[PDB]
Amino acid sequence: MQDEVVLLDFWPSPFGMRVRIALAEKGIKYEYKEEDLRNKSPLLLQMNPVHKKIPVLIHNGKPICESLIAVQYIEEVWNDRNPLLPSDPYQRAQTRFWADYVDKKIYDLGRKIWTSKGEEKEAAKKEFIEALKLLEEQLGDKTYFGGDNLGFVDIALVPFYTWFKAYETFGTLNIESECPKFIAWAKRCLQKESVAKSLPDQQKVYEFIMDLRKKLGIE
Amino acid sequence: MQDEVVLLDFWPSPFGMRVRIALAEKGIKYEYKEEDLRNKSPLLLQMNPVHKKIPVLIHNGKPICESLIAVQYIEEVWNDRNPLLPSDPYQRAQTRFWADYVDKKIYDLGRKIWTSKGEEKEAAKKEFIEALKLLEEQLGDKTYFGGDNLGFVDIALVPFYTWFKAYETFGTLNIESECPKFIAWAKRCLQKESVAKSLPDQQKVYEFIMDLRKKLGIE
Ligand SMILES: N[C@@H](CCC(=O)N[C@@H](CSCc1ccc([N+](=O)[O-])cc1)C(=O)NCC(=O)O)C(=O)O
Ligand SMILES: N[C@@H](CCC(=O)N[C@@H](CSCc1ccc([N+](=O)[O-])cc1)C(=O)NCC(=O)O)C(=O)O
Ligand SMILES: O=[N+](O)c1ccc(CS)cc1
Ligand SMILES: O=[N+](O)c1ccc(CS)cc1
Repeated sequence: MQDEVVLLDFWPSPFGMRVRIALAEKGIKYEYKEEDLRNKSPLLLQMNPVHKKIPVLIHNGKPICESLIAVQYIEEVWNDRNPLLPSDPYQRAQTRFWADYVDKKIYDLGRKIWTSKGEEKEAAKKEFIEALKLLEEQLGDKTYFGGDNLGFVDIALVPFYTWFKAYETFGTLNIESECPKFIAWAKRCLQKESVAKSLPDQQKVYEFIMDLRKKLGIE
Repeated sequence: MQDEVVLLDFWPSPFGMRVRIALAEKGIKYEYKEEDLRNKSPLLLQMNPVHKKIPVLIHNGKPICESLIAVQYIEEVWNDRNPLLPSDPYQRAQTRFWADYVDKKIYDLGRKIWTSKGEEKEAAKKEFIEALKLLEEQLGDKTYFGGDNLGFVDIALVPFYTWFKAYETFGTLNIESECPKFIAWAKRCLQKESVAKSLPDQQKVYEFIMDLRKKLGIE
């Protein structure tokens, strides 16, 4: 079939959700394959020998690893459909900067909130809230980080919203009171079909996180 | 140009070296401005308020932060001069993957060689050599990672060669004997004027590293 797209993923992975969103936004037919990360398939190990991680996008038999790299590949190949990145080089560089920011910070800071204790824990909490505020900043009055439509930064960032109940609980943090504009933005994203069908609810992820506390290192 | 191009950098920085090579490869005249990372300038804090890191490319007064993002911006803007990335989306995705790989581990694996001790040091060293081997294998038969011309992966990676005397010494490993294909590749790169003009000698970097032993956590 005259285009084959397969996604190796694991449902609560925020990195995998980015690729699910980009696929749905582009209206791309694909096959979703769930991995058990305790028992990774020989397919996964062949397709991502370097990192042995999901997500892996497999397009006509060829793998693209690293979620943001896969989203950019999607943008460049499915170029006759909803653009996810700006065409102006400087604007594209800023878009990349903020996706990178999320990609370097939010996952790792979130995990730190619950692997640390005492004053180090409070340091990480402070930094996480500061990160949300900087992003709220960058968003301003816009409907989405992409403007009037979902863009690369929305795709990079909105999956992390699904981990918020876990961050709030295990990291002892009132995100909603501190950052109502961030929350409002994420709920706007959830009004898009491409996002709504790609993301699990906060409650399901929260339960899964407790089920994986040892591997996650809580606390 | 006519175009104002300024690079805020620190001479032994491998990240800064990436941008230096890309500018030189495109034949772009630039002003180089050295930063003291112990006393970051108001200019630096203004241009990179988020990360407060070098390099920062300033093009006509506008900053582009993150070395790989700046290299891509240079490729996209100076698009009528020596291409640094492939035109094919899949090949571009692979170059991004391998640049990301370098950009992940090589700096951090290298440093871990000398921040750790005993049996954990031996692990870091093992993983580091393993990384170089994966890169030698990705290089395969080609003159450069970019083929017959320097490409994005060469730009991303070759700066780390300048830290090799430090890795070898402070990390107690014989890279030249274990990874001779890698070393042969780095020396080919150093024959290119754009690279030679941009990189300090291993000897100068080695001395600097000892001068910054406290800040770098050697060990
Ligand atoms: N940089 C990559 C990051 C992808 C990633 O972290 N993938 C994780 C799953 S989601 C993040 C995650 C990691 C670990 C747990 N856990 O329960 O331990 C849960 C979620 C993975 O495949 N890990 C393989 C492994 O851990 O061996 C990208 O952007 O694609
Ligand atoms: N992700 C960035 C990484 C850039 C980066 O790490 N820059 C370092 C300088 S080179 C890497 C480096 C880091 C630290 C030392 N040292 O001596 O301690 C030397 C070199 C920096 O500005 N650090 C700010 C700081 O240290 O406050 C990129 O790709 O541009
Ligand atoms: O919410 N989810 O975790 C989830 C959503 C959509 C798919 C594609 S079948 C897979 C998982
Ligand atoms: O080798 N170097 O460290 C180095 C080379 C070129 C410049 C631009 S003036 C600055 C530093």
